[PDB]
Amino acid sequence: CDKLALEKTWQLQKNERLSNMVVNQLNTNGFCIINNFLGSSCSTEVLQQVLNLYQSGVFSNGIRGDKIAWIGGDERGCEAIKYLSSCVDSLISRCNGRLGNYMITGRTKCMVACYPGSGLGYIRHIDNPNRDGRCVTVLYYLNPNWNSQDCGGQLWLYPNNENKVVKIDPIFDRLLLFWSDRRNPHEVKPAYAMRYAITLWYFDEKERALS
Ligand SMILES: [Mn+2]
Repeated sequence: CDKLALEKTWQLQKNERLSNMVVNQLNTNGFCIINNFLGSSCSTEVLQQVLNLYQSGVFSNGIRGDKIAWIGGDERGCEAIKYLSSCVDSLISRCNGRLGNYMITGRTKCMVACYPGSGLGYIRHIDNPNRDGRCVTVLYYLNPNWNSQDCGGQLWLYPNNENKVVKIDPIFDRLLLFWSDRRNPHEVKPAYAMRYAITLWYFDEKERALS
């Protein structure tokens, strides 16, 4: 994994396809899935670093059954997490100006999360119900060979809070983006194996000022 500075022309063109897809799918449907976002070698390095963090005891309790650690990217042993964040930042930067009226110039740290099996999940909720500044939620999933029929842990998304449910498996190297506000209630269904993911929330500068 070459942890983005000197990408090839073919990679730039792929990256433009990705951002155009994100813009069109967020604006049209309120969410967007990208399969195989980083590739297996780089995704494996992200997962290895997440497990090392988890084994070191730095996670803390996150209604919700997750354990979390906030990673800015400059921590020892987190260079692959930093690389992930740089890739998502570049993706969002290519979309800014095209995502609603939002002015996206910043984000949270990476929220590394584990639902440690045991039937744990997160009930239906809205990430940003109260104008807290967060406009786009980004999930990066890290679970190899995950069969949700056995492992549970699907994300159930309710676009536009209507009757339709979208059931999303938390599969390795999958990126998911969705509007953080009341347009996208969602729930993490109970997990029966250790379930790992990283979340980044991107801010709308004008709303984030409020808090
Ligand atoms: Mn959520």
